[PDB]
Amino acid sequence: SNNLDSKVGGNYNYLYRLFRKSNLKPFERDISTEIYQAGSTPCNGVEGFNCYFPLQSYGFQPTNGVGYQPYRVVVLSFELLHAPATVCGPKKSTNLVKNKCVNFNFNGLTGTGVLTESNKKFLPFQQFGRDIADTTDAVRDPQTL
Amino acid sequence: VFNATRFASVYAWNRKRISNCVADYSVLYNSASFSTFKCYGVSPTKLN
Amino acid sequence: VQLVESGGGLMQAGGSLRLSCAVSGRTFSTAAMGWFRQAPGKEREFVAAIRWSGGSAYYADSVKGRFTISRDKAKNTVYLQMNSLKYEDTAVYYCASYQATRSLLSDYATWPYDYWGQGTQVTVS
Amino acid sequence: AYTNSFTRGVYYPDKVFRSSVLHSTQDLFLPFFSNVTWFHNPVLPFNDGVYFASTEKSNIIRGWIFGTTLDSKTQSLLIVNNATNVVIKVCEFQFCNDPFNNCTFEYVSFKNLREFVFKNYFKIYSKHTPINDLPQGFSALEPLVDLPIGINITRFQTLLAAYYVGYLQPRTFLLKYNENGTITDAVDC
Ligand SMILES: *[C@@H]1O[C@H](CO)[C@@H](O[C@@H]2O[C@H](CO)[C@@H](O)[C@H](O)[C@H]2NC(C)=O)[C@H](O)[C@H]1NC(C)=O
Ligand SMILES: *[C@@H]1O[C@H](CO)[C@@H](O[C@@H]2O[C@H](CO)[C@@H](O)[C@H](O)[C@H]2NC(C)=O)[C@H](O)[C@H]1NC(C)=O
Ligand SMILES: *[C@@H]1O[C@H](CO)[C@@H](O[C@@H]2O[C@H](CO)[C@@H](O)[C@H](O)[C@H]2NC(C)=O)[C@H](O)[C@H]1NC(C)=O
Ligand SMILES: *[C@@H]1O[C@H](CO)[C@@H](O)[C@H](O)[C@H]1NC(C)=O
Ligand SMILES: *[C@@H]1O[C@H](CO)[C@@H](O)[C@H](O)[C@H]1NC(C)=O
Ligand SMILES: *[C@@H]1O[C@H](CO)[C@@H](O)[C@H](O)[C@H]1NC(C)=O
Repeated sequence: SNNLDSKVGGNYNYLYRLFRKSNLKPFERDISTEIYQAGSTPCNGVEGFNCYFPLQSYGFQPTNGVGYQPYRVVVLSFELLHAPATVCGPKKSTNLVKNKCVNFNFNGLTGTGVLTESNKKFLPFQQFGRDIADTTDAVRDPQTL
Repeated sequence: VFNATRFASVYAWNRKRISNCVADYSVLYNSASFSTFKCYGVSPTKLN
Repeated sequence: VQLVESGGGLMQAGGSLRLSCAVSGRTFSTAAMGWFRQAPGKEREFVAAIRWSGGSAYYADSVKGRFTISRDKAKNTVYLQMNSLKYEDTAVYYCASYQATRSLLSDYATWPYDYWGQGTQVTVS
Repeated sequence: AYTNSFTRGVYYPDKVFRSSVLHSTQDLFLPFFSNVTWFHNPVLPFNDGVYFASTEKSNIIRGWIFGTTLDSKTQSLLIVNNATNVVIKVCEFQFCNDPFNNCTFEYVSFKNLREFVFKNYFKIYSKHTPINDLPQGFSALEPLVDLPIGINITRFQTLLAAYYVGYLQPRTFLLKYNENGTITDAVDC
């Protein structure tokens, strides 16, 4: 994004944290501006010797080396959890077949088996069921409860 | 090195080699007698 | 940004004088403002800078202990309190704006800034 | 005031159906036979999770507030049930001292024992039971609401008859699912 995020004279709107007392945990967001105590003297929010501002601007100029040119980054994290799944691919659904050996896919849960009308008393919230072996034993049709 | 009486010209900068000793960086980075104590790609504290 | 200085004038040695400078536009909280001066026949010289957030101050050696820089956030105005004026303080004083945020405060003494005020003359008799 | 939380505060930790099985699970539960603070209004911490209970005759208690400061300047959660609907919002509210902008989420849906579990986004489990202070016995809480709000919460208060507060902890449990998938007994490991 050098054409957009760089300007003659240096674009400094984009910042990065340069000092921190410890490494960040995954997906932690720190926006604090407390003066970093590099030495033994408490800073009390006052910059100076061994008291530095934790942030610094990026120098994004159109003439900067590609290593230093601005890049826009998007990170997608996917929540493969045991809950109903609401972000799906464009893959179309099909009709359901019972009492046949079939290759089924319910919401990404894939397998091969024979699907039959069950008599299990699923609760209004319970999505699919499991057997003693922690294997999928019963499902809820995403389109039909 | 630091309390040396005379220094070299920039064009003929002196080079002193330091080896086989314990480098006490605290005396330096905690002292207030230096205006510039700049370090690149390393932090003084980490040096210990 | 537009920078407008005021407060210059004639003062006797030993007196005190306050210059003012109003900042408008992209008033970055994580930026800094600096005051510099240029004496006749001499180069422009950095005096002092203050960060907008927190108000930590940095002074040139030539002015340390005599001058004070302050800023009023609500009014978007920065002030330089020039105490114990000396002949060597004679210069055109400019207030300049930085849009670059630096972790090391001392860098604002030497950083090339983005925008400069017009200057106000102080002459010490 | 304190009472014994005999065997209460068990909720289905996951959405899986299980029948006639003992399943071991780690999650935030109410430690068995712990002290629950008893009130018959004040502001209470939200350490890691909360077990709330109410014995009611006229449905005085109505809602909950959650957050860090419980005034504006921060995202705080507000929950209110009024007789016919329920309201949930995460606006930066200006709350009153004794209660009873930038809304980034909004959802709308003694003899009475009402048990709730609030944990961290936001999960709410609950269970209503008839009863004959805190009843001895065992009953499981089915999930009611799942709010994907991501509000940082460290304190809460109630908006209105007595209620009780317990605090969840990361304890391993063994749960007994009967034929019908109902949790009927549990063991605190
Ligand atoms: C969530 O909010 C709470 C409360 O605002 C934050 O707790 C603060 O933590 C720091 C560091 O331990 C303390 O100095 C403060 O005193 C705490 N706040 C209060 C009001 O006591 C907590 O940091 C926040 N967490 C996240 C992830 O945002
Ligand atoms: C409970 O309170 C809510 C909010 O104060 C009420 O819900 C409103 O109902 C009207 C009826 O048409 C709607 O126009 C609004 O959009 C609703 N707002 C919200 C935030 O829900 C509800 O009427 C109240 N129920 C009572 C008093 O029985
Ligand atoms: C699991 O559920 C079934 C029905 O959903 C329960 O069996 C019923 O129990 C009620 C309780 O009085 C009776 O009125 C019905 O006649 C029963 N129906 C049948 C078909 O037996 C069953 O008892 C439940 N499980 C347990 C362990 O009680
Ligand atoms: C879509 O799914 C819902 C599930 O509740 C169902 O009621 C509805 O009939 C479905 N419609 C179509 C066109 O599949
Ligand atoms: C609960 O509180 C009472 C009174 O403070 C105390 O005697 C009892 O031991 C406590 N029970 C615990 C901490 O399990
Ligand atoms: C609400 O959003 C606006 C837009 O950024 C912001 O100015 C304001 O600070 C927010 N409200 C609060 C209470 O922070």
